[PDB]
Amino acid sequence: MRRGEIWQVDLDPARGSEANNQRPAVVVSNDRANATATRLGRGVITVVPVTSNIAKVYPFQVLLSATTGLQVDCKAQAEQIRSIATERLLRPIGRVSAAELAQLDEALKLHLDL
Amino acid sequence: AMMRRGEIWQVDLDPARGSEANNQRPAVVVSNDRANATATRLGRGVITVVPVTSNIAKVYPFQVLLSATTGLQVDCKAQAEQIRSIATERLLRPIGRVSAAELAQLDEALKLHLDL
RNA sequence: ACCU
Repeated sequence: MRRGEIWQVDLDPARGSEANNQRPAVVVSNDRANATATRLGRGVITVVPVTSNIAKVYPFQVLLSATTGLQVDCKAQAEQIRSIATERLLRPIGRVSAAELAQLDEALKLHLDL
Repeated sequence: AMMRRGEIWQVDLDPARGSEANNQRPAVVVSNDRANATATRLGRGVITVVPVTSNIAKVYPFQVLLSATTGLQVDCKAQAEQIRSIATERLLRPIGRVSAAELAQLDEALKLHLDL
């Protein structure tokens, strides 16, 4: 997996307002860590869960447009950031645009006070 | 009980799969204090933490050595690569607080891990 | 999904 790619991930079981079920997520961990996790068969990668509920788009969230990829308009929730074992990766879906990824970088900086 | 950035809490990470950090262990709050304040006020929602381990054999650039001289009983390292948002109900107990210097390091460790 |  690579940073910017959209993957179907298994987030269950989730507690409280943690994003649940099997849903798309954007890889945001750097590619050196991603490359290290793949071949070794261990380690974690970091992803940003995605939701179809787009009634509100907070500044720490990024609107993703449906393309081949996501079938409906969605928003990436940087506040839902989560490091997961690679075995949670189910399906490759596609990748966000460079514009969407650049926005996600800013959303992550904002959320993590970086 | 307000959780603040830089503070250390006993968090419940179970159940975990694969190489995911597990069990009930210390973690450093790294989400901004606006989100944090909102989370306590509403009694729900997610805040973001960085898990901590006592296995300090090697400290990677995306990891930060935390001195016991923290609330932590022994020397530990914060694993920015294990960062995850958690529901407030996973917050069990406040433990302590990292120094301003250690937190700055953690910010740098977060930037490196997340390519920011 | 829900909450922000």
